[PDB]
Amino acid sequence: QSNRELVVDFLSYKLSQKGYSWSAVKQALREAGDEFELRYRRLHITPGTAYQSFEQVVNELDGVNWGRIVAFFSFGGALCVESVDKEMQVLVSRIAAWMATYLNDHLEPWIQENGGWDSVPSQKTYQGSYGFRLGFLHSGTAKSVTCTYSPALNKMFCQLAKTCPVQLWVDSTPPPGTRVRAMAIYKQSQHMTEVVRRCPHHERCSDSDGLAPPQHLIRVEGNLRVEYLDDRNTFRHSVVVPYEPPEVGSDCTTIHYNYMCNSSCMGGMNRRPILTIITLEDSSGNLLGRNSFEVRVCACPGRDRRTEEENL
Ligand SMILES: [Zn+2]
Repeated sequence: QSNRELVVDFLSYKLSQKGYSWSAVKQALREAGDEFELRYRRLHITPGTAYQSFEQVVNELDGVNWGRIVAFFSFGGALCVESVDKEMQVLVSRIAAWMATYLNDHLEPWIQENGGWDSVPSQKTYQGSYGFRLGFLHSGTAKSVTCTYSPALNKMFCQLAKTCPVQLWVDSTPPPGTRVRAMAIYKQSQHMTEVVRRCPHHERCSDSDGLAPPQHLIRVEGNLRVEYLDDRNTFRHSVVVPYEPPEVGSDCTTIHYNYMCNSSCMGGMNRRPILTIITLEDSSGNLLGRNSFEVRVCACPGRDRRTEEENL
C-alpha cells in the first residue's frame, strides 16, 4: 500500500510531458511507459461513469505479463491527461486511487511470484491554443424544462426540435473566418461506423427550415449563415456556422442547436446512445479544438436525467 509512490509519481510524470503539475525503480517505469507509447496507439469518461470505465478496460487485458503492467500504468496516464482536458480535474486523484487498488488485489501477486526489476471520427478532447471549452446552462430537472445537462454524466437531455443552447468558451479570441462544426456519432463501438441520421418519419415530415437537408439530425437555429455537409467519403452529416466573438459584455458565444429526431426512433437512432462532437476550425478547415458530450433526445428531459443520476 506504499507503491503509492509509483502511481503518484508515474502519473505526475505523464502530466509533466503535457504541461500539468499534480498540485529508485521510478526511472525504470518511465522509460518503459514512454517506450511503450511511441510504439502504440491507445472509451468515454465522466465523473459518474468513472469507475465503470476503469473496471472494464483494466479487466480486458488473458494472462498478466510484464508487458501489460506498462500497458496498465500507461493507460492510467492518458486517463488523467484526458480527464484534465475534459475540464474534469477531480478524477486525477480518484484515478490514482483506483490505480492503487487494482494492482494491490489483481496485478501484484503475480510480481512477487517473479520479483524481477529488469471510418470513425475521433472524439479525443483538445482544448487547443485558443482554450476551447464548452459551457451549458444549469437548468435543473423540473418537468417543464426544454433542455438540461448532467455534469456527472456529461450528458445533455433535450426535447425534439427545441432550443439546446451550448456555450463556447475560449481563452483567446480565434481569428475571423473561424467556424464551429457539430457532428453526431454512435457511442457504442459496434455502431460507431454507422452514420447517425433521421428516421423515415421525421425525415419526411414538414419540418424543414429551408436550410437543413431533411436527413440531418442536428440543426442550428436562428442563423442564416449555417452550412450543412454530407461528407464525400465518410457520408457523415455535420453542420457548421461561422464563429462570432462573445456579445457585448458576455464572455461566451452561444449556438442554438436543434435535435430533430428522438433517440428511440425506429429507422433512426433506434434507442442507441449518441455523442455530439463540436470542433473549432479555421477558414482552411484545420482543427483548432474539439469537445464532445453525450446527447439523448426524449419526451421529458427532466425525468430522464434525474432517473439516470439517481442510479449513481
Ligand atoms: Zn425520428
